[PDB]
Amino acid sequence: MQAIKCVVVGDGAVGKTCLLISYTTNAFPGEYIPTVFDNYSANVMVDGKPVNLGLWDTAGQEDYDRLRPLSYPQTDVFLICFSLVSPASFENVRAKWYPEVRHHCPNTPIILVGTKLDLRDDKDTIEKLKEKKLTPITYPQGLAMAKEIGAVKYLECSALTQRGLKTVFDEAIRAVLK
Amino acid sequence: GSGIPFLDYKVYAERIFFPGHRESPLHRDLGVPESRRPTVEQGLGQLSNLLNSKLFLTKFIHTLETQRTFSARDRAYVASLLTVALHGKLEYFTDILRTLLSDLVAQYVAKNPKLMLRRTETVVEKLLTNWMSICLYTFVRDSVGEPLYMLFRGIKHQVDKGPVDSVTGKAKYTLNDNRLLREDVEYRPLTLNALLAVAQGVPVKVLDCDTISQAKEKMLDQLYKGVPLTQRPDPRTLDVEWRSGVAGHLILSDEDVTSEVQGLWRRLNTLQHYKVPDGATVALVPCLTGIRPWHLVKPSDEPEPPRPRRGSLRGGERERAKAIPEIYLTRLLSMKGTLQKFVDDLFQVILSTSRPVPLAVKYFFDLLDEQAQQHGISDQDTIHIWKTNSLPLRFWINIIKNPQFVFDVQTSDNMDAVLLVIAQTFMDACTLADHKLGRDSPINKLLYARDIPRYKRMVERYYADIRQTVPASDQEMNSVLAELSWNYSGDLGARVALHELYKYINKYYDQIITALEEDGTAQKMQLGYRLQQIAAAVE
Ligand SMILES: Nc1nc2c(ncn2[C@@H]2O[C@H](COP(=O)(O)OP(=O)(O)NP(=O)(O)O)[C@@H](O)[C@H]2O)c(=O)[nH]1
Ligand SMILES: [Mg+2]
Repeated sequence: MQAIKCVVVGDGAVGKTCLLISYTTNAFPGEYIPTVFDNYSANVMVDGKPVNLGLWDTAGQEDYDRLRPLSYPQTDVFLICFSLVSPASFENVRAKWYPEVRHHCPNTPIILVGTKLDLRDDKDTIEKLKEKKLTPITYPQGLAMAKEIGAVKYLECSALTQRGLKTVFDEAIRAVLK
Repeated sequence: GSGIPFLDYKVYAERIFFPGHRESPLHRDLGVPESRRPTVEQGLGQLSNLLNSKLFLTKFIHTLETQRTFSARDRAYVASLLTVALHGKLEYFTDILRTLLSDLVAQYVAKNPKLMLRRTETVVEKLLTNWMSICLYTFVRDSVGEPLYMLFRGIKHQVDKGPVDSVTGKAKYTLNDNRLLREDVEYRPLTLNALLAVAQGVPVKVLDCDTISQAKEKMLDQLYKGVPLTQRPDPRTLDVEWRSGVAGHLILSDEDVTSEVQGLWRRLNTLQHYKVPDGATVALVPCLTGIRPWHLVKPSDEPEPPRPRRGSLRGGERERAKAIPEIYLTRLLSMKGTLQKFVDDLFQVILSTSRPVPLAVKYFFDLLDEQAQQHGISDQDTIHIWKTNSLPLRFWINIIKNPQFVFDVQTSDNMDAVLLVIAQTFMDACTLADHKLGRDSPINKLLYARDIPRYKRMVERYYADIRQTVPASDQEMNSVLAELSWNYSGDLGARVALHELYKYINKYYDQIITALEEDGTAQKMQLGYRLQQIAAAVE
């Protein structure tokens, strides 16, 4: 047995809590309640080895900035989350999340996760952004950010559909091993 | 409110007998090899029998007290060593006390008798403190413990209702003007759901301005309600764990990475710092392992002392002692009002006359009346001082000042500050000096100005009503003293007390030997040769 500490960071309402509930209990929560410092646990097999993956959910609100670095010590892998539909959450990776993670943990690996993949191709979501004069974050746009922040791997996933979600946590353990 | 943490007689006695030791010096190994073990113990055994000789013991104390090297510290220590050695012979202990008191009265009659028993700089003075403590233990347990604990919990409850600075010690609610938090800081009360992971939730009333350590202290008082300090765990061994949702896992501390640091200052982490809300589940889990700190108000370090003027007298009053502003005095007078019920109850129980008065109090006050009578002292004020400097200012005042002598509790700097004001009021109640009041007058006199006259009348009627009742005979007292000796099982350090007493005999041997040889009765009793046999047996 080899326990791995994992901290999921990102902007408000990006889909961090949803991503963790959809992976652990295999069901989507739906109801939106802003989390403060929730914790989740799941035992997953990666490369024929038993891993007791420790999940740490953080608050996306700038009001809870003070308590956030308490989850950071002794962490094995980080997950910077941004919404693929919201370009403000993508810009917040460079301006808020990446320098905050490196300030407390400069030798801990980071993986850039593009939350809400199902809403990227949806007709109703694009119309809402077209009126606000905003364009959704494509794969080469998100990959360029992951290279800029020095992330080991870039993955896109959706909590509602479960597409790519199983790969996100699988590649997370792989980063710790090497 | 069930559970009063009364100290067991052993701990009570040890704390009172050896106040400046932390741990009883009698609880140690002799430091003598096993070869000399039978010969030394036999010598110490013979010393115990020699201490039973009234002529020896009286001459032994008198010789020691005439020496320059035998300090006040020695005088108080030797008196406590004799107390432990003669704890089983309290009838005889009191006979030795009586003899030494008569010697003291005789000395003070020819000087100023109003100055007798004012301090604890003689053997007889410390012996009286120990004597009062032995007799009054049950009285404190049976009647005085209930109001005294009510005052302690009372202050603790009221001080907790407002902010307290972890660094400076300044509190919103206090009786001392010097400990008052002059700046009104922004604070909000919070009711935390406390858990003990060492389980069911217990509600704890705290404030957002409290430090993690301050929160932890308030948590432990409810999670260990009717539990004494000795049974309670060390606060440093426990961590404060805040938990939200399904699983929390967050550890809060006074100093960590989240700490607010600006320049040469570092603010201590509060509950408001982490943004802990009302109703939040906080658990106590075990610990698994330049820049100046501040909490509420930044400490004002002033280079205030200037070089004084040539002719200027300075004075510790009138100019330096500025009249307390009404804004701060109202805050102190409001605090006095909250603790009034507890203060009044305590002083009523201590000075109760309708309730049975302990025989020890009656007997000793009858002895002081008799000592004044034999020496022709008619001045009632002189007799008043004598009684005051036996029992209120010898025993009671120290118990008020420090509850750790009686209870198994922890005492904060502000708790000690509040109790001091109360103790000073109790002192003014027994004192005969009339104070006019004004400006530079002490804090206790200003706060208890409306109550002191009534308290003075309580002490006045206490001595008077005790006098009016049938005198207490020695036959009447030594009966209670005999059962007091039998009641206590032992293990107070008598063997080690005899060894520590020999060290003083070894120090002043030649001086003691002359006193035992100059006296005719001592020569016939062969007390000198007896002391030589013990000296030869030990070394
Ligand atoms: N269609 C779709 N909706 C999602 C997805 N992820 C999250 N949502 C929705 O977007 C909202 C945010 O969910 P949430 O997990 O709480 O985001 P969060 O970042 O953890 N909030 P916080 O920053 O306060 O911790 C919810 O209303 C949720 O139903 C997704 O992958 N697909
Ligand atoms: Mg959340």
